[PDB]
Amino acid sequence: TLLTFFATDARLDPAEQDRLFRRVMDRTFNAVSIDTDTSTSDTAVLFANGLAGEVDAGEFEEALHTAALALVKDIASDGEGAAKLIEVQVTGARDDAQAKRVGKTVVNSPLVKTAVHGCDPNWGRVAMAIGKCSDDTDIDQERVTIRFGEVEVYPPKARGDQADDALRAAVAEHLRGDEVVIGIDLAIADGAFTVYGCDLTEGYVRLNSEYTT
Amino acid sequence: TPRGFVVHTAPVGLADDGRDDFTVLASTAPATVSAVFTRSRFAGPSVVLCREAVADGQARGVVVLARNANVATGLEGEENAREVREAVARALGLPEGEMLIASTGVIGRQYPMESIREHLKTLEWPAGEGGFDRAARAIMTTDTRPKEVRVSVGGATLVGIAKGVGMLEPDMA
Repeated sequence: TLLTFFATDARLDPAEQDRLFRRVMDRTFNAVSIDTDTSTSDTAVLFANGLAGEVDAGEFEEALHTAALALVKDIASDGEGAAKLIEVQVTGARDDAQAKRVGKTVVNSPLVKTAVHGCDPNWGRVAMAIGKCSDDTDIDQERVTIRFGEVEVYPPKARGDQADDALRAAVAEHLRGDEVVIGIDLAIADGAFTVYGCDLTEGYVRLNSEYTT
Repeated sequence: TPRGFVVHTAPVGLADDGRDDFTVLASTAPATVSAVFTRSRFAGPSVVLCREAVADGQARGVVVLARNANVATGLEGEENAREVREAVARALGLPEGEMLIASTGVIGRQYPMESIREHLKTLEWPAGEGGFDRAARAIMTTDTRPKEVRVSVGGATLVGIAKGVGMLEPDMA
């Protein structure tokens, strides 16, 4: 279960606020996934009294974004059993909603999640991941790029395995940090979206086996 | 830090560790509210009631119970959720529809009503403000640490608290 509650003394237009709250919520709390298991009980609330007077809705939306986002990474770093935060950044999607669909599929892949845990540059799994979105027939593997941190592993320019050998090694380095970044371009249109999660450790299995939660 | 926020926390035997597990977060002042929730087919009764409370975009607080999610607990479970939600509003001298309820923890397990009953009978307004730290601990279940965050904007303060690191991929609306 996700629970989160936000409290402010800012006066805001009630209409602009709900609208604002929704857009931040979709970019943050609606963008994170530990095990895919959407609980029975999630609840995200913000309380706004006017006690400090009128804030610029704009400044506020920014403030909240910054806040929810800190709490979201904070969620993903603390992922049950996690050793690593996975930040999957998708661009070039047909629209934003495809971006996130492709993001989510990637960060929810057990094979991706374990490879990130083991520090094994098994990027081909990130290919399998994208591939899983089989109803998006405008995802063309010829046009799709992949990167881990600042290293592109796909598509293969030229011939053989030496391009992949060095730089798969470079990927193995980046993986050793406590925060892994997966970059994916579709080359379709400007759809962008970042999702968050975490490696799948064995701690994940032990926790959810030996305790009743 | 923000004005007119007070925080109530306490042990109620949701687990048997005497840990704070019962939070009331309220405002001494009428608050406009914005909220989204799970769309699960096993939405707990805590959720249904919240959707109702926030229907008027008008709410002053939330009572949160951790280490029992109160879900798939049939008619009785729905009855306790009415009961806990109403009795918190009432202890605080507030109208029902101005108080929400949220509950996290195990599924299929009845509340310890005997225990919650007795705590309620003592519940009243916490003097002074803030304490969002206590709230961030009091809601926490498989979380290894609390999660708080605070931001200044144009003379006002905005605080947030969060919880959850398993059974987690929100799809809220």
